Amino acid sequence: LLRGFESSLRGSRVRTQIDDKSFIPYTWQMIDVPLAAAKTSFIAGLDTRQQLA
Amino acid sequence: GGLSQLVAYGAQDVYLTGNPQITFFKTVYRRYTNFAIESIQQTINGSVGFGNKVSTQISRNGDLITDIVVEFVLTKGGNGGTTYYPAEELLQDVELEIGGQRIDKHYNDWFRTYDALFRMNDDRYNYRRMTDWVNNELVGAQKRFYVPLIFFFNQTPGLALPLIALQYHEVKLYFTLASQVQGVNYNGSSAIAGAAQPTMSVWVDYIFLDTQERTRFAQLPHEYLIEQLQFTGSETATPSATTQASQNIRLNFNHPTKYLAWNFNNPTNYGQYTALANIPGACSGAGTAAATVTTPDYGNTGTYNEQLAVLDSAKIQLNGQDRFATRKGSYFNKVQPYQSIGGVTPAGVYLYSFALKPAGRQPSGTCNFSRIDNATLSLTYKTCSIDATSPAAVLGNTETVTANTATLLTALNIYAKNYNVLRIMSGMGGLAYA
Amino acid sequence: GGLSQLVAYGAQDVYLTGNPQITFFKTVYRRYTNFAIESIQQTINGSVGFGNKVSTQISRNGDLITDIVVEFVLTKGGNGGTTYYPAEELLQDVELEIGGQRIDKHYNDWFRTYDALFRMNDDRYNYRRMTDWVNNELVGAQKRFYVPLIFFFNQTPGLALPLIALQYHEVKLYFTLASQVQGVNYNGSSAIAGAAQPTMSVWVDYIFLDTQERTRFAQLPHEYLIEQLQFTGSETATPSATTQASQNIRLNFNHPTKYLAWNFNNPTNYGQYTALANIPGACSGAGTAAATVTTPDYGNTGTYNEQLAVLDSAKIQLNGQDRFATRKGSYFNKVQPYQSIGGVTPAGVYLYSFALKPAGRQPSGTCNFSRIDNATLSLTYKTCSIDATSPAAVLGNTETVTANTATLLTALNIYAKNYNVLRIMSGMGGLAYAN
Amino acid sequence: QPRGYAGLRPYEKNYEGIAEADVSALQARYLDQTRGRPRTGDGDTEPI
Repeated sequence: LLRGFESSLRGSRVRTQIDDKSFIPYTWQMIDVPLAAAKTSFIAGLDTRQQLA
Repeated sequence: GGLSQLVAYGAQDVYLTGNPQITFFKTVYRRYTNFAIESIQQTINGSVGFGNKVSTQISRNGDLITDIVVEFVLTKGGNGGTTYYPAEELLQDVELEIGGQRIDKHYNDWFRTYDALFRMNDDRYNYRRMTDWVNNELVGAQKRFYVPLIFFFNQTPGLALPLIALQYHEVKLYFTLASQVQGVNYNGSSAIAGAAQPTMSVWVDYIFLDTQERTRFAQLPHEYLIEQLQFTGSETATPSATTQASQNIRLNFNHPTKYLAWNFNNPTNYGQYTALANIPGACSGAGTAAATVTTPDYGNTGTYNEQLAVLDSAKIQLNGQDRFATRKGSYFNKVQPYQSIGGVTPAGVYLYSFALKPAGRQPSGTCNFSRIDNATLSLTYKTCSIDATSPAAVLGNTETVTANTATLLTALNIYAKNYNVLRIMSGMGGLAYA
Repeated sequence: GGLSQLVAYGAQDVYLTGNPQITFFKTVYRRYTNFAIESIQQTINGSVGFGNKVSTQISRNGDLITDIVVEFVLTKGGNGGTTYYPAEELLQDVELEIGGQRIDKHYNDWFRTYDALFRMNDDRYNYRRMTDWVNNELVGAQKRFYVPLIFFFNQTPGLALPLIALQYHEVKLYFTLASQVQGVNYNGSSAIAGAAQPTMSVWVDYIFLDTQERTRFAQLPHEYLIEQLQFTGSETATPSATTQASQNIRLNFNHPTKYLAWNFNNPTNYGQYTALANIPGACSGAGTAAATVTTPDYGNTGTYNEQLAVLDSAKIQLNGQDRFATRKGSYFNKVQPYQSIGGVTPAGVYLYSFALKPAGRQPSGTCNFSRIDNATLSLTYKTCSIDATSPAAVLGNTETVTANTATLLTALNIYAKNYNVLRIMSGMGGLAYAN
Repeated sequence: QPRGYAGLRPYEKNYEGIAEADVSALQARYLDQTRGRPRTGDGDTEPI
C-alpha cells in the first residue's frame, strides 16, 4: 500500500502511445458496398466525327 | 374520463407498454443495513488564529466517516457589504492525510471555484448562509460559519471512509488559516483594529455499523473509487489595454481527469474573478460619485456580467494536437455548465469537462493525463480598453474587450479533478496510483 | 481531437473502462403498464367556512389514487403585504382515515414547516403561488388557491393507494378549516367586516389501470411502506433579556423515525418562526417612523435572519444519554438541511435527521422510538436582550442573543416523521403498528 | 360505402368500476401490542 503503488513514471507518458497507433479504426465507418467505375467511352460518348458512309 | 385514454391503444403503444416490465404504482423498497450517524467534535491540535496552521486527528468513535464541517466564529470588522464568503477565505486550505500519505488537498479558492461551478439554487444559497453574512449585518456582528469539506468522502456515503478498515492508519486533516479575511480583520490592505481572532471546531459525522456490516468492513479488502483535486498556481499573462495577451501553460496533471477548471483573479480580493467597474455591484460604491474601481463591492464581488471577465477564448492541446476547436470564454463559462452541471457559473470562472456528467460520482468519461506528455491550456485574453469609471463604456461595449481594471486579475488558478483508487486492506490504506 | 483521448489508454483507465459493463449512449427504456390519470371532483360533507370541520369520502372512480389538491377561493381583506400563505393557514389540518382507522394527520403549521424544510427553489416559489398572493394583488382581489396534500400517497406513484384493493373499506379525509386567516377575514386580532367565506372543493387524482394490473391489485394482498407524521404542541420555555431559558421535552414518539423537526412560533401570527424587528421586512413599517415590532410585515413573515431565531443550542438524548454532541440552533437550521435535504431552511425552523436522505421515500436509516424508553429534546434558548426597534442593536449583535420581541415566540411545535406499514388484504386494511 | 372503418372512436366492452362495498366492513385491528411500561412491565407483586 505504501511502496507497491504504481506511479506515473517516465516511459508511460511516451508519445508512441498515440503516434504509433493509427486513428483509422476509430473514425472510419463500415462500408461493405462496392465502388463504381466506368469507361471513358461511356461518359464522353462515341465521338461522332468518324467516317461518313 | 381516464378510461377514454386507456382504450386509445394500438400498435404504436407496443414499444412503450407491451409485455410490460414495470409499473409506477408499486414500489419495492430495498431492506438496508443497520446503522446510525453521530456528529462528534474533533480536537484541534496546534493554535487557532489568523495565519496559523492547525491540525486534527479523526478519533475512532464510529466505523465510517463522511461529512466534515468546520465551524468558525468570526466578527464583522466593518458594515454589511464589506465581506465575501469570509469563512471560505479563512480556511486557506485543508490537506487529507491517510497513513501518512497525502491523499488530497483543497484551497479556499477551490472552495470558491467549486461552489461557482457545482452548487446551485438553494443549495448554493443555504451554502452562502453558512459562510457569510447575508442579512445586512453590521459591524461587530458575530456568526458561526459552517464550512463543509468537499473531499470524496465528504460528498457521498458511498465513499465513506472506513476508519474501521484502517485500524493501523491515522486520518488527519491539516488546516491553514488565512492571515487575513476581508471585512473581518482586514479591509483591502488595511488592518482592522479590534478584530477578534477566530474560534474553530471540526466536526465529523461518524457512521456506526451493526455487527455483520462492521465485520465485513473491518476484515475485507476494499477498493474505493474516489476523486482527487490537482492544483497549480500560475502567473497570468496579464491582460493589457493595448492588445490581446496570450498564454500557453503545460499542465502538470495526471490521472483520469473528469474535468479541468480555472479562473483568473485578483489575489488581493478573495473571490474576485472579474474586473472592477462603475456599474451597479461591480465596485465599491458603483453607480455613484463615490464609486471606486480600485476596490470591489465585497458583498457583491462575484457577478454574472461577462463584460468584466478576461478570457476571450481557449483550447486544450494534447501532445501537439488540438483536443477541440478554440471556443470563446463564454462557452467555458455558460455552455459547459449548462451541458454538464445544470447550474449558473459567475463570470471569470471557466470549466471544461471530459465527462458527460462531471458533477456526479459515477465516471462518465475521463482524460488520462498520465498518458499525455504535453497537456497544454491555451488562453487568449480580451483587450482591456474600457474605461471602467464610465458605466456607458462598460455596458454598451463589444465582445472582445473588457475593463482597464481587468489588468488587476494577475493570478491564474488551474484545477483538475480526477479519479484514483484508495485501496484498503488488513487495517491499512493508500493510493493505487501516484 | 477526442480521438487522442480514446487512444492514450493506460493502467489507470482499467478501473474505469476495463471489462466495461455499461454504456451511456443507448438507453433502453423499460416498458410500463397501460394506465391513464384523471382529476376527479369529490363531494364535501358538512359546510365549508371559517372554523368549520368538513370531510369527504374518496369516490371509487379509478383504481389507484395519488395526488390530492384542495381548492379554495379566498379574497383579500386588505392590501398586498397583509396575507401570508393564507390557503395553507386556512387548511388547519387534514386527517386521513381508512376503514375508520387513522392513518395520518397534517397541520397548517406542518405544511409550513414541511415547505420550509423540503421544498426549494422554484418548487417552493410555485408552491407559494398556489397558496398566497404574490403579484401585489389588492384588497377585494379574488383568487383560487391549490393546496396539494402531503400524505404518503400524495408524494409518489409508488405508494398509490389501491382503492381497488379496499373493496370493503371507505377512505376519508377530514379537513379542519381555520377560524381565522390573516389578511382574509382577520388582520392581526381584528375581524374584517364583510369578509367572505371560502369556497372549497377537493380534487383527487385517480389512476385508471388496464385489465392485467387492475386484476392483480384487486385480488392480491399488499403491503405499502408509508410515512406518518407524529405531532405534539408544547409550551416554550420562553427566553428573556434576563436569562437563557432551557427546556427538556420528553419526546413522545414511536416507530422508526426518519427525522424530527421543530419550530418556535408566535401563536397568533401564522408562519412567524422569528422575532420581529425594525429592519427591512422584519416588522410592519420596518425602516420608518411608523415601524412597530409588535406586528410583522405579514407578506414577509418568513426570514433567513437567524439573529431573530431563539434556539441557542440543542441536543437529543436517548434513554437519558446524549445521542450527539450539543450543537447550535443554527446547525439544526442550516447544516442539517444542507446535508439531508439540499435546500434552504428559514430562521426559526430546525431539522434533525436520523437518516442519510429523509427527503426521499427509500429508508436510509431510522431511529426507532418504540425501543427508546426515554428520548428527550433538550433546548437552550438565546437571551432576549436586543432592542428590536434599533437596527444597530439588531443587525450588529452577538451569536447568543436575540430580540426582546423574541419572547413572543411562545409556541413550540415538535414533529416526527416515521415509517409504518399499511396492509391491504382481501378488500380491507389498516396499519401494522399502533406505536 | 367508400370509407372503411378507420378504427378511430373505439370503446371497451364490459368496463366495471372499482368494487365498492356498502356493508362498510369493520376496521382491521393492529398487530403490534400497546407499548406500556418499558422497564416495570407486568406489575411488581410487593411482599408482606
